[PDB]
Amino acid sequence: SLDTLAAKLIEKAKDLRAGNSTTPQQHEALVGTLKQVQDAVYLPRDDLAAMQMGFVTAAAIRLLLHWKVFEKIPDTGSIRYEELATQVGGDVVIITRICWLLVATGFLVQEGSDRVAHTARTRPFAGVNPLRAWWLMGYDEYVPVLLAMPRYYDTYGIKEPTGRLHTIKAFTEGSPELTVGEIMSRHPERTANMLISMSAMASQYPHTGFYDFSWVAPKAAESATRPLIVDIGGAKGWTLQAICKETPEIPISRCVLQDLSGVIQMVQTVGDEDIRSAQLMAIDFHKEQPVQGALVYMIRRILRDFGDDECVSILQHVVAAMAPDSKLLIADTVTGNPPSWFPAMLDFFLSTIGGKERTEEEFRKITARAGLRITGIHYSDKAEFAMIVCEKA
Amino acid sequence: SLDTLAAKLIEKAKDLRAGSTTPQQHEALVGTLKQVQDAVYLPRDDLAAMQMGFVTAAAIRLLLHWKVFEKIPDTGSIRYEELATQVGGDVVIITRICWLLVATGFLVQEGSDRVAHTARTRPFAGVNPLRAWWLMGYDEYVPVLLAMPRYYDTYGIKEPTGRLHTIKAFTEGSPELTVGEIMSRHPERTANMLISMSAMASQYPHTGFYDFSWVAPKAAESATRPLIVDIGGAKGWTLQAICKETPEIPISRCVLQDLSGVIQMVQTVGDEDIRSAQLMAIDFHKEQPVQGALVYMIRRILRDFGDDECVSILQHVVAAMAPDSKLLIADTVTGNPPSWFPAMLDFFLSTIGGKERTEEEFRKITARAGLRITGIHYSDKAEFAMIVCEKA
Ligand SMILES: C[S@@+](CC[C@H](N)C(=O)[O-])C[C@H]1O[C@@H](n2cnc3c(N)ncnc32)[C@H](O)[C@@H]1O
Ligand SMILES: C[S@@+](CC[C@H](N)C(=O)[O-])C[C@H]1O[C@@H](n2cnc3c(N)ncnc32)[C@H](O)[C@@H]1O
Repeated sequence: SLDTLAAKLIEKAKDLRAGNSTTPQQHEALVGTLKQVQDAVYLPRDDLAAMQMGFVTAAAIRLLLHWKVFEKIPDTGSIRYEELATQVGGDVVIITRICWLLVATGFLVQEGSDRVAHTARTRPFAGVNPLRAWWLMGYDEYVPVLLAMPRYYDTYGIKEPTGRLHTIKAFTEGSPELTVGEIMSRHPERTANMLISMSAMASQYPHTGFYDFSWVAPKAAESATRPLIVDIGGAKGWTLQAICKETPEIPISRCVLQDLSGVIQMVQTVGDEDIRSAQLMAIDFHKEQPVQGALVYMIRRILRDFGDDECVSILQHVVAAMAPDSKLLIADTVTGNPPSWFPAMLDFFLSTIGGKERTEEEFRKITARAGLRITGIHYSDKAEFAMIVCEKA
Repeated sequence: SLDTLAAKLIEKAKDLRAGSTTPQQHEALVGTLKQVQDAVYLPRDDLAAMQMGFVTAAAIRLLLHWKVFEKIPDTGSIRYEELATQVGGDVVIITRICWLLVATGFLVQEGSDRVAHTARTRPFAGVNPLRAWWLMGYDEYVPVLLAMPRYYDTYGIKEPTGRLHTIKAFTEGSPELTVGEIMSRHPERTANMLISMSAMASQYPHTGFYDFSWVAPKAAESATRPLIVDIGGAKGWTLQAICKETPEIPISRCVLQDLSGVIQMVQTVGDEDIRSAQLMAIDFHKEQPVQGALVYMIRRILRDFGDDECVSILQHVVAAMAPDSKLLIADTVTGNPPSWFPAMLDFFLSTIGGKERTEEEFRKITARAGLRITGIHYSDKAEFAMIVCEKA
């Protein structure tokens, strides 16, 4: 209500005078209560106007980034508009009008009528960092594709995009006959910025803590030879390291990391003690799975990137290598019907590259098509992220 | 302050509990909540809200384009499978797009397989001003916003003040045209534009702030003198509103002037009332062909152009005025820095060479035009005013 929102502002205001640090959960509770009050108070005209304002605040921020203006505003204190325009080489009038939009939305602050200053909301834009990179990637790489969607579906029909080719991203870029990865290989700077961002937001999903891997330990003791955990597309090998430190009875010596040759070379050179002690193979999981009869094959946050047929083909390669008692673990979102907002928004983005978040029923369909049977689903506490346990059917 | 904002919410909550609340009170409550948002949001909240806004916008645009909102009933619900069959599309992608709006509170899902409107999506289920206003921003401005960086790299970091080579014309690919001309050349974009001019009365009221009844007397001094010339009047909504408030002003004595393509469209879209006015194609950059009218009204025109172009537009009208003629500017008037809603539009308007102005900025322009301001009548519900002028 309006009253509980005021109560949380009073608590915040108090904790700030006392120098106590707000907690993350406290911050979300306050943002949540605000959104509930706005939902209750805003009329449709208010929602639509706020949506339009979001467009121009984003465009203002994009233009000031392009002009390198956030770098020139000091961390603290104020800079004169005239001084800012001189350092940019631009007309003070248009630079002032753009800042005025951000002043009226509380992104910037004016200290007189001629000086402007940062807030906590704009300091991330004043230098290189993962959040700025993520912001720019989503704006430059995603918003144009969002605008092209009606045109895209006019062209291909109102159909779920499921291929790796003729994606909406590639269609927007003008090369529908290339994959997104081939497009990005033609674009070093955009790929560089994407690494910084794609790496940061991976750490928002948990690797362990909601699924017990320790049942692998008995087999590690009955047999000296059987490979234990094969991580398919596991990147730097951090998942395997965590699993084996959570359960030291699982020798990382007997686990396998599979990725692309360029990523396996980085694991060997500047990788740490134990990941380097594990078998590292450069593979293409679209076409092959060399390790035969391992106890566990793991596919974490990968199937979301592909359509059903591509997932079934990936799964069928793994099933061909599985022994009768092998498990195939899929770590991914099992979205609800209907889905919560974060997975719903990820699913929307994924439609630009041919992927999707899948419901439980959709996961049963693709696993059944691969000759698998889901025996369990173990949920994390984070946005329906689960461990899906499968066996040969 | 957080503590002063809390006090605002507490007193507005008391007001609601005691019962109605006026438009000003709504606006003020929304305004306070936006102050709360500013005071409370951190970068990751700003990022999330940015992404959500673009994704929701895109999902709305697709469902509009596919005619989905029109097929969801005003009340009740409809199965995804019925929706899909009726639009001739794949049930899975349509479900996925609706699910996004279900998750963000725009649509509601019933059971496992049915979808329903909320008050947030009924505006998109048919033709109305609010929807037209939203479509104007999304179809006619958002792609242009994405062109601003390249545009300023093409022409320099300078305020865009010309009526040609606007960011909009730059994006449109028509360097030889004004924005008004670009709009006037496609029937659907023109029809949407006209309908949007009825929207956002809370910002751009058509009546309630200026009294026209002084005209009714003079209406008797002549059977043919034009009473109100509506310069760039779109489809005459403001003329119809004025002539309802003051029934002594006959609409037949008023002139609706706009671009050739716009005024022709008024012939098919307008009702018998406005079609009984004097419709007239003009180009107000070059001319005011009706000399000696009683009132020249310039409503939400100057906002669309830079200072020099405004002065030049005004000078053509001054030339046409009789000594007893009045020139009326109806438009937004904000402070500095601009308020929330005018600040949004000032940024939008830079793509077409215009801007939001203070009262002082308008006085400078009317002065350069050879006009004297005899009065400024502000609305008590919106930063909007009628500036009454005569020849100096
Ligand atoms: C979404 S990323 C990260 C997935 C990882 N399991 C995790 O927990 O984050 C998917 C990984 O798959 C790898 N990959 C992409 N294509 C591959 C292929 N054809 N064969 C093997 N690995 C591939 C990439 O190098 C990337 O590290
Ligand atoms: C912001 S709209 C205002 C419409 C209407 N006066 C109102 O306030 O609702 C600007 C109007 O000016 C018209 N316009 C633009 N350039 C024009 C020109 N050169 N000559 C005549 N009308 C023009 C547009 O077609 C549009 O109808």
